Amino acid sequence: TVNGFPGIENTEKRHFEEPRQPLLNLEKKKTAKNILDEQGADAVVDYVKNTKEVLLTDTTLRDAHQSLLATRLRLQDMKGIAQAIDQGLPELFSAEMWGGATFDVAYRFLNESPWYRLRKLRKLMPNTMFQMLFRGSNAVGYQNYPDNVIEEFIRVAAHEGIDVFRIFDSLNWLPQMEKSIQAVRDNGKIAEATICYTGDILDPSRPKYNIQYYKDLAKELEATGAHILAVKDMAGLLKPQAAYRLISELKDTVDLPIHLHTHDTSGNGIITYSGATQAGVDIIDVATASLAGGTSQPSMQSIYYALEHGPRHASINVKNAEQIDHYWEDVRKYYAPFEAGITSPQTEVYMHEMPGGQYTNLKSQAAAVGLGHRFDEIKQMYRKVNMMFGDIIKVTPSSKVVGDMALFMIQNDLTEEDVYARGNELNFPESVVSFFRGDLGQPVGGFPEKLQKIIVKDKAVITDRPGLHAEKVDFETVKADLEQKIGYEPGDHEVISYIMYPQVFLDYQKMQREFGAVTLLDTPTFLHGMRLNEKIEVQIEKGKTLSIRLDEIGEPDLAGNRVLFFNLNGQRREVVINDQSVQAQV
Amino acid sequence: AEATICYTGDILDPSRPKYNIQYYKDLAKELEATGAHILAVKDMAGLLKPQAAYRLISELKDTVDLPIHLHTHDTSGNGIITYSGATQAGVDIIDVATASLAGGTSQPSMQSIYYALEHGPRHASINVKNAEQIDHYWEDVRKYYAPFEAGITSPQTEVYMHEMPGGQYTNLKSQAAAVGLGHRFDEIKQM
Amino acid sequence: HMKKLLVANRGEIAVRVFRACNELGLSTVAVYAREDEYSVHRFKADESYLIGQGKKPIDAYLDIDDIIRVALESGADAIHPGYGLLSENLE
Ligand SMILES: *C(=O)CCCC[C@@H]1SC[C@@H]2NC(=O)N[C@@H]21
Ligand SMILES: [Mg+2]
Ligand SMILES: [Mn+2]
Ligand SMILES: [Mn+2]
Repeated sequence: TVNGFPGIENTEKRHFEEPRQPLLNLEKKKTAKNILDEQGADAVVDYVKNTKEVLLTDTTLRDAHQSLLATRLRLQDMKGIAQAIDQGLPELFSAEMWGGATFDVAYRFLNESPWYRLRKLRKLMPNTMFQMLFRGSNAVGYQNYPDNVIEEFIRVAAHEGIDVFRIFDSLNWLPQMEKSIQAVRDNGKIAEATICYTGDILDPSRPKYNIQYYKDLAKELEATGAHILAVKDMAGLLKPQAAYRLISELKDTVDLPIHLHTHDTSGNGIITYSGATQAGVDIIDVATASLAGGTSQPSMQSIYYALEHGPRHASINVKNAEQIDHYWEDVRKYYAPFEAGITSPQTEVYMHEMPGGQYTNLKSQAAAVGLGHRFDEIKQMYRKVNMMFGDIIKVTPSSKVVGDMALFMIQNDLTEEDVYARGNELNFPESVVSFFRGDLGQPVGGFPEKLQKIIVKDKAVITDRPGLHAEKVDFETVKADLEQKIGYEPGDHEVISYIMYPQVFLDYQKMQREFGAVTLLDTPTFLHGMRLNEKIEVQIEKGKTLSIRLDEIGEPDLAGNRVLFFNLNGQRREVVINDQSVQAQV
Repeated sequence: AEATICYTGDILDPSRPKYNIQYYKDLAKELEATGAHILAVKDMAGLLKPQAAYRLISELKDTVDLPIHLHTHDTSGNGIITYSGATQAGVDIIDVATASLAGGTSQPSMQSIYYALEHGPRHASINVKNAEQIDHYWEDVRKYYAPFEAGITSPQTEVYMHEMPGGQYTNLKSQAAAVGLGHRFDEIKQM
Repeated sequence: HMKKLLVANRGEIAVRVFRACNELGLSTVAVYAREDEYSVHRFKADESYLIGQGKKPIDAYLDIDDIIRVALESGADAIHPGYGLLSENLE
């Protein structure tokens, strides 16, 4: 109330009506989650293969709000509709609700445990399969981790309710994927081996990523025993004819069901999905209509009517989906400070190949610096830096390397031959040297050998798997150190979160000891505090509701402290809070 | 002269038999009876589904020999696939907008319909590199018209439910909030 | 054996039965009308639930079916009526 939410500009708290609850026509059906629980992963794969209709995966809970709302969507708005999604849409193959930037961002900004969100959603969605985005050898963090950490995370995530693991590598490298695939198979869940699509397969001018490359990569992915082959189109680069040809050549190569995930950045997501559907794709990644379009996924309501009378229909209840979209439209208005720019079909993504989350994150990062007025120059430098690096796959975290490298290039007025000439003395950013040293793996075709020695001058490079060279982590001593740090015995999930995000988890624990469970608050109250003469009700437990009324905000004293006159549970309680704007000791 | 058929209902849905395929065929015959040069098909509310788009254009292509001009909106988020369905059926001209002023209640993008039809049986006759350079101007000019922006726009398949054209959607919602019915605008759309 | 008790009353007598139940090692459930949201007895129990939504508050405290529904959904094993409202109610 007095200092505002950090990172956004302090508004007043707008009056928001209650979001519209859906009027659902329930239909009891057997889902893929039931088949996995009773008969295992192979029967789920056979059920997917025996479905003539194209299956839908809901990316509303992870990817739609990662692309549009800067992954700031909270568990309160999720749990307001999780039961309605689980019951009204049993036709969904899975719901992607975890992984990616969600794990870090929830702890860092939302001050809620992603494990807690997973537990609440699993209790609220018993018949819907849960899908996570697994980033290969670096499961949710950016730095590389040992193999025991990866299998421990896979075991704990599978135990807590994650059923489908979309496992991908930043550079499409099999040694950084097959261990995670084996661990997911051993835990009794479904492994989704994923190819990151880049470039154009129908463009002869770029033969580095042609159809034979994807064919052999799919062959080696099928050789690892993964249940479902996935094709991640990170930047919406898959053109519809290219989609049809790629899905056909992947369908006549491997026997695995094909999962397609694309973005609507160029505005061609719906037609790309339909072209893959004609070629025989099995599951496509869609979002709800109110969180679709732009950098996000195509709408599931739109993709129903796009294939309504074709050879293959979409398996979804479109009336229930349209009813749930009313709630999603209502709760999108809470996240107005986190809204991105004005949406439009951006076909320039075919040039620079920036992922949408990488696009908006780099735009904010370049807007922090005064250089951000030439964002077109930044995008051109991104394209030319990607070409100079050897046309690498630009996804998290390799897209961050390209973005930082190009921003360093036009930040100090560098050029390709210029950075070749002066690269002996230049101090490159940490992402570029860590990429060229091999910490993100080995790219296809290798590094540019002259540029590699120019980028990293004295530090040792590695050509093998970074997980082989990772320092050994023992869970008992880490658990004891964490118990010393947080003051209580931690769970396996708490230790696992401490390993990958040490400072982030500790700062989350400090925020938990200072402010408590702020995830139970509603989003306008979470973001804008409390208004004068406002009444809110906070349900902290089943049967325990906190009645909080803000009666009067006092004037700041000479020490900068303000006294807020709250009415907690009928009784007056004066809370002293320091105003950061008011200078102290005056 | 561009004689125009306004499209309503759903030709592929038998529960609405008034505006079936034969009605549009007879109307196209009547319009070709006049000296009209090009037959125009107006989809003011974006109601033409892509499967219906392929069916309607093909049944009009063998009925009359006039060129078919298709105009539609992507309020439902299906404008591009509708144009691609009509391109396979043999449509001649389609109505597109620049990318910075496309999407929502507007027309599907000119720049995105090129890449959708790229490496297909029929390409889109346009210079997409020149169109992308022009779209930078319209992106900058649209910032001048911030007070007239509709707001946060998403694909809306409820336009299949109420069949409100996009011009009527922005206008009628303005009057409902003006009189005091903006909070019950959903019930206005239901009725 | 009883583990949880609901009080179908308000005010002083509800707090008295809550204190007796806490001395006897029992969980306590409170019920309150919307107009009694600032009553002490709501916050003196382990669980509190709104009853008689939309009715007059005295009629809310005389709602047999809502009180029984709250006691059943809260896991309460017994109901203490206190005095006045439904203590002598046969139904
Ligand atoms: C309101 O209806 C609560 C009951 C208050 C009156 C009843 S009538 C019998 C009890 N004796 C008394 O003084 N008050 C109780
Ligand atoms: Mg299938
Ligand atoms: Mn994505
Ligand atoms: Mn029009």
